[PDB]
Amino acid sequence: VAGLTPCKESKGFAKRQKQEIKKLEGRLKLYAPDSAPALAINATIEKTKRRFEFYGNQGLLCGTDGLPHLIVDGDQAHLGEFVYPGLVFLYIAGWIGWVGRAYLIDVRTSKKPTEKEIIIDVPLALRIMSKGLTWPVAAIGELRSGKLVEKSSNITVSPR
Amino acid sequence: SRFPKFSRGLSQDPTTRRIWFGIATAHDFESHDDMTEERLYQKIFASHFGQLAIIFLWTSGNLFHVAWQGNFEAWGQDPLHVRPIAHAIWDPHFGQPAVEAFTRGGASGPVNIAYSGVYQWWYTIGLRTNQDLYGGSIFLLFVSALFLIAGWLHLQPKWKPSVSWFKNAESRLNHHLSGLFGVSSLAWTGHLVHVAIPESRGEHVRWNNLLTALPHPQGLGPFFAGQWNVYAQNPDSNSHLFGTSEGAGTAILTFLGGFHPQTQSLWLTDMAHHHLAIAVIFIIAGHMYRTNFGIGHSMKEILEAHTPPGGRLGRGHKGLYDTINNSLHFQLGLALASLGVITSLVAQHMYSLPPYAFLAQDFTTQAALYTHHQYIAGFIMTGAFAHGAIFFIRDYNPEQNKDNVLARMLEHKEAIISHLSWASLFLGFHTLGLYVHNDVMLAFGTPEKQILIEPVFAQWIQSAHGKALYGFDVLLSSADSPAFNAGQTLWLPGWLDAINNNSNSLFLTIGPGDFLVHHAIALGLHTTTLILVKGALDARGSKLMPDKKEFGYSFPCDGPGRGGTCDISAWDAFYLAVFWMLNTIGWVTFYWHWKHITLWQGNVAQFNESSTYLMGWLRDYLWLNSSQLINGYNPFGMNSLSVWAWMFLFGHLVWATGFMFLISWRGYWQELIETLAWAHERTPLANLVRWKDKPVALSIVQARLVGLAHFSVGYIFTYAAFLIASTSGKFG
Amino acid sequence: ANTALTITLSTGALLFLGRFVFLPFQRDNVSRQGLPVQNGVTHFDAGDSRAQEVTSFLKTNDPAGFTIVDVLAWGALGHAVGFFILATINN
Amino acid sequence: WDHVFLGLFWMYNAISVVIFHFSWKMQSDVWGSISDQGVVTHITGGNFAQSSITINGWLRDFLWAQASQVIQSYGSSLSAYGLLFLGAHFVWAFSLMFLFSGRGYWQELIESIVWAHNKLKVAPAIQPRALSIVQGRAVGVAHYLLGGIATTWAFFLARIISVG
Amino acid sequence: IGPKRGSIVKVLRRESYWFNDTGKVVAVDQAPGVRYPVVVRFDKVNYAGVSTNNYSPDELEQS
Amino acid sequence: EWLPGNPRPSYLDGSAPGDFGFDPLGLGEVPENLERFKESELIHARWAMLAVPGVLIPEALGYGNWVSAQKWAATPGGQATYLGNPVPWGNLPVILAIEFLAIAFAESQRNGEPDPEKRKYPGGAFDPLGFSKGANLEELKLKEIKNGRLALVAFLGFAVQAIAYPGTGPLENLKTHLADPWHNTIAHVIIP
Ligand code: CLA
Ligand SMILES: CC1=C(/C=C/C(C)=C/C=C/C(C)=C/C=C/C=C(C)/C=C/C=C(C)/C=C/C2=C(C)CCCC2(C)C)C(C)(C)CCC1
Ligand SMILES: CC1=C(/C=C/C(C)=C/C=C/C(C)=C/C=C/C=C(C)/C=C/C=C(C)/C=C/C2=C(C)CCCC2(C)C)C(C)(C)CCC1
Ligand SMILES: CC1=C(C/C=C(\C)CCC[C@H](C)CCC[C@H](C)CCCC(C)C)C(=O)c2ccccc2C1=O
Ligand code: SF4
Repeated sequence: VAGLTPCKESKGFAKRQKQEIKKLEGRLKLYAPDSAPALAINATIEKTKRRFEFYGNQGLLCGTDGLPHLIVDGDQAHLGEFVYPGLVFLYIAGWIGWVGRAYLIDVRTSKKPTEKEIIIDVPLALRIMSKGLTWPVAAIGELRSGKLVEKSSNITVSPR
Repeated sequence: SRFPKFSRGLSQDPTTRRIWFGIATAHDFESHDDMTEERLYQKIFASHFGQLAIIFLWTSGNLFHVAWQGNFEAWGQDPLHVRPIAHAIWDPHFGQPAVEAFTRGGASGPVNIAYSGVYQWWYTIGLRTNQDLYGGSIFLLFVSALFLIAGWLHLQPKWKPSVSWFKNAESRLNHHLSGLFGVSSLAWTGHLVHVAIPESRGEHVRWNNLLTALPHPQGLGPFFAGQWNVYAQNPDSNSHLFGTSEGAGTAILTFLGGFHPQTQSLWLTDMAHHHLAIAVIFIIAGHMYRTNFGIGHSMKEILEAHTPPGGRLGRGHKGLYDTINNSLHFQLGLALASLGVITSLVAQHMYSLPPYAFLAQDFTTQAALYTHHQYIAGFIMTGAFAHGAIFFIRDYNPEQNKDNVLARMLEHKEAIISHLSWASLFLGFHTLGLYVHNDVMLAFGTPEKQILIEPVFAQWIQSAHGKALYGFDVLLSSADSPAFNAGQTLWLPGWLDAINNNSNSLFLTIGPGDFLVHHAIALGLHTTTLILVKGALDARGSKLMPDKKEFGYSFPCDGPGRGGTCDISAWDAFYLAVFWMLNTIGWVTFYWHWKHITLWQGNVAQFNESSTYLMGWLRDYLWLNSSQLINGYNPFGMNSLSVWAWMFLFGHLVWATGFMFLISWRGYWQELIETLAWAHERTPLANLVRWKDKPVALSIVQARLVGLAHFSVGYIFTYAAFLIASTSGKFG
Repeated sequence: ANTALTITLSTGALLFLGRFVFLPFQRDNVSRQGLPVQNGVTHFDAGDSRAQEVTSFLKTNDPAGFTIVDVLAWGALGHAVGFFILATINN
Repeated sequence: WDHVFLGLFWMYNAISVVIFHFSWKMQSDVWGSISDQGVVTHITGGNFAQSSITINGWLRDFLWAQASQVIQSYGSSLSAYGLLFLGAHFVWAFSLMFLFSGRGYWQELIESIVWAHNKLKVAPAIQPRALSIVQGRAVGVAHYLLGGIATTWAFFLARIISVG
Repeated sequence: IGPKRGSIVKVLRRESYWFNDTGKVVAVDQAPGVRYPVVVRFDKVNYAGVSTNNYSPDELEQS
Repeated sequence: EWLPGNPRPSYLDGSAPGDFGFDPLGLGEVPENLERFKESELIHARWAMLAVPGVLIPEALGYGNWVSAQKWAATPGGQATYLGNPVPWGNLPVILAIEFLAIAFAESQRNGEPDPEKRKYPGGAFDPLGFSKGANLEELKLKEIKNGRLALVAFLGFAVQAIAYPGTGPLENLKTHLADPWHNTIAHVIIP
């Protein structure tokens, strides 16, 4: 796909694993083998070897630079590069957008609506932050019932 | 009635502002006093003639300097190892190192090397000697003189044309499409066939042997008998050397496609056929509208009849013909929108498909010629949008445009501005977050942790063009598509050989850095469009100030009340979007010059590894290519890039000087000039000298314009210097 | 080949379409669209002497109103189609 | 206040040329190493007397030659200085947004965004406003001083750590 | 005159900040010759910081 | 009655032949658009019912499908074999100029009717068998659009079978389906 070799069989990706441990191994040569800063570089090497063995096992595509490239078209092999964490993101981002929208409706029908935005009512906030879990069923539910959008006759419009 | 005489209200100004604004309101003809329709259109018509005369008197001096002080014949003998000379230098401030260092191209003195691609152009078109360029310079002196005579003539009352002649859009479009775009491209084709193709094939065709040198072995027989393929019978082979008779063909109108293999440039037989095609189709398209003969179209009834019956476009385009025809700013904005989209189509198609001989090999000339048309196009497009704003203030009638598409743009203008705002914010967070993320991963020792996105949509389009590098194999890269089998005998043997080559710039191999900077480009166009659509649609008024139309176009502000109304005008949105076009085209030409400056010396892996993060842009492009730029002059000595080393520093002056007008504002300088006026009025021997203009500070609109123009001059000179010193000193 | 028959038949086909087929389609559209109109008036009515529609050149003796401009319009399409055909055949 | 605002820029200019003269003057004429037989090799040997008289020397032998350790510090311990060098350029170019612009443009852009919020019923009761003109100048000069001072901080603390 | 005191009205004035906004009528002037007698109070201020503005009955509808 | 229980819209009352109320997107909502859509639905269908015998009966008699009998014009020499016999006047500039003359004279004479009902069903010379001047008139118009929409769906089938399976025809798609019908369906096109 797109002229990119897989990273498990890429010679450039294995070259970057070789020259990263060798950079960290030469950093280890000036420390005692049981010393505290040498345990951090030894944990860095095992973090590096975990990283390169994770990138090759996920079917990542590596170019001529030896670097893993993401295919965001919507490929059946490449769902976890953009499509799977994008749907994970939009669920979380729609959770932020739904509990901030539902908080403003809950404080617009209050005695002092502007004091509830500088001082956020946490019992009112936390009872709808739980309610933002099921938000695609509540956003399209408000879209189908007409409560999501406001009619243009009740919207402040600058003159022509 | 002092200067300025066109505005009575500025003539009674007793300050220096009268001197300033009369320069800047000089061509705003419709804002003048005692000013009418006929004088508007006739002064604009004679100003067009003066503009044509300036363009032709410019080309005449760019031809005269090549013919006189340039080695055009020596460049014609060897276009690969001779630098093209623009003009000689006579500077009284040179020392002997500067005279000895600016002497290039085998000249007798200090000369300037031409990076405008006029030698490549005049070579491809047929001009060979200095006498031909001199004759062209005299001919265009005569043409500019004729346009000055015609400009003076149409201001005489015998030859003054009325506004009904000026607003005749149908006759203007018929004679523009038929004459300007059709008979000039057919005239061209007659040149390219009569002169440029035989001068590419060694035959010297001039005016003395125009009627004797037959362009084809059987000329004008197979044309009128229908067998046009005789004109595509014997094309130029791949062993053809340009300008020589050996290896050449006899066909004048081929359809080969691709590039000439020695020049890496387009075939003159293809460009001749290209012009015969954009000549037949423009003369045929110029018989469209109704002028004098019963047949044709009335564009008023075309726009009236183009209403969707569901009411989604309202009244459609009803009332738009009078809206364009009465508003000169609508026509000028449409012309500049089309001109920006084609000056950018010029820039995109003369680097990838070089049209002139030995232009692809001359690298810094190609870099200049891309940056030229991308900056001239980012000022022409912003002028289009600014003229849309001036149309909405001083030319848009809401009564005449009642519920049409143009009124409905004002009806949903907050949706357009807010969705351009969302798209700009999306592109900005995503492009900045991915570049900053890739910066952090190269900083943290882990290049593999970058989010690198292969631009598979544009790579799929390149494989749809015929690039077999990515292996998509859909159409024109696979032999099983009907488009390939319809093209593989017709143009694709040239095109696939041109696009599968990796040394040229035809549809380059793109990567994750190309993806990221294309989102930078989309950020730049989207945010410039955001500010400009916001200026054009909030031109008449807004929720902060509903009477912006009654304050004119370029008014400074509306006062500190209602929170503060700084930069509220539509001119100020144009002002803020000149910075955004400068940033946009800076990103575009940074990407062009670094994608090409790594292509030309071979190591495209430097761009493929370093363009994904901004420290590669700072270090491997802005710092690495500036090695021989700022070493153009040293304490030890000075090189031939020294003028480009001064012009770089000069840009850093003028740009930063703009900050003085863009940060510091008026009343500080007004009290400063008040103290200066006291000091001059009380100093002995200097109090005797008076001013007639009262010294004032620069006014607020003038301050934004002066800072913007300084910002733009510094921005174009810092990059013209860096770009013409980091490619011409390290060729490759 | 056969330039004298291909051009003549293709011009005669488009002139047959211009006189008997598309002449009610063309005469209706030149009356529905009419003359070009600026600001509610004709270009000649607004003051342009060069925008006057010629009537001596348009004075036709054809009973269906088929004039010499329509000869120069429909016959031009018959040569555009006729040289489209001749270029396609000779290949 | 606006004179304090402009004097903050002139303090940037004054103090930045002071510390630039300091850094180049002692990297060229003071700081260095002493080998055997009393020979002193400075960091940038003797180029202050000949290159710090031109702006091209200041751009070249100071702002380009000594910035060859803040931009290739990536992949090392001094790479946070490269990150804050670039982010300091970001904060400076972010300052130029607030300094060059004015309130009324941003107020009408916020009016369009408030319209998009009114369309989806997510209008806050605390009305979104553009920053004040004094506040816009304050934000611009704060990012200008922060970005430029952090640029000089990152360049200084990468260069003189690298060659020290 | 006026719709009602203490009633909810919507402003039809194009150049006001509270166009298509819900406002509460606090005073209507019954003196003849007054162009804008209906005083409407709004929950949100404008850019000048005020919420009190005078409108004609032709620029308001009951909502 | 394209959906039982669905409320038919106000612009579709049922008095039209074939008025089953099928308009979810509301394209015929405009009254003057809806009068053009009724004379467009019938010319399309009548061309489609002249096309289904023009596809299957050349295929069932063995002279190829409607694609391989159409590729001769792109070839410089195809000779225009009709019923296994090459016609002498079967050249591409000859048969296109007749089609751009004879059909264009037929379609211009069709568009000249001012009555919006004689544009739909003209009668007279186009009804020589006299079935329009008979006892049944409403059900034959319902027979027109029910047969017509079936052939309109058939020609859509005909076209997208050639895109999905090039080189094969609709009876050859029928013969491919009649052998092993549980393996070779539209799912071969949906799931590659
Ligand atoms: C056949 C008749 C004829 C022709 C030749 C023209 C010619 C022209 N008219 Mg004119 N006009 C005519 C009749 C004619 N008109 C009629 C009948 C009307 C009456 C309504 C008008 C009324 C009219 C008005 C009122 C105006 C014009 C103007 C102009 C000029 C256009 C501006 C210009 O020069 O840009 C030149 C443009 C081109 C050559 C087209 C190029 C197209 C794109 C942008 C470029 C593509 C070219 C190519 C890629 C570039 C390669 C070259 C590169 C290598 C250097 C041009 C000289 C204007 C003018 O300048 O007045 C002096 C003007 O004010 N005319
Ligand atoms: C405000 C205003 C204005 C202005 C505006 C502007 C300036 C705009 C712009 C806009 C623009 C500037 C746009 C452009 C566009 C373009 C386009 C839209 C294109 C497209 C293309 C196409 C679609 C094509 C196709 C294709 C392809 C793609 C590929 C292949 C080939 C082909 C050809 C097929 C004015 C003046 C009017 C006035 C009023 C107001
Ligand atoms: C029957 C009849 C008649 C007769 C008529 C006739 C005989 C006619 C003819 C007609 C004709 C005889 C016509 C013609 C026309 C022509 C034309 C009008 C042409 C034109 C051309 C063109 C324009 C072309 C173009 C081109 C060129 C030039 C080159 C390039 C290509 C092309 C092809 C495009 C009469 C009256 C007696 C009456 C009775 C009946
Ligand atoms: C951008 C800009 C603005 C607009 C600036 C704004 C609106 C400030 C934005 C502050 C933040 C980003 C919004 C408030 C954030 C809230 C705390 C909500 C949190 C949401 C996320 C940040 C988590 C001006 O008002 C201005 C005025 C005068 C000259 C120049 C300018 C100027 O350049
Ligand atoms: S004079 Fe300057 S500071 Fe005062 S309101 Fe106008 S733009 Fe703002």
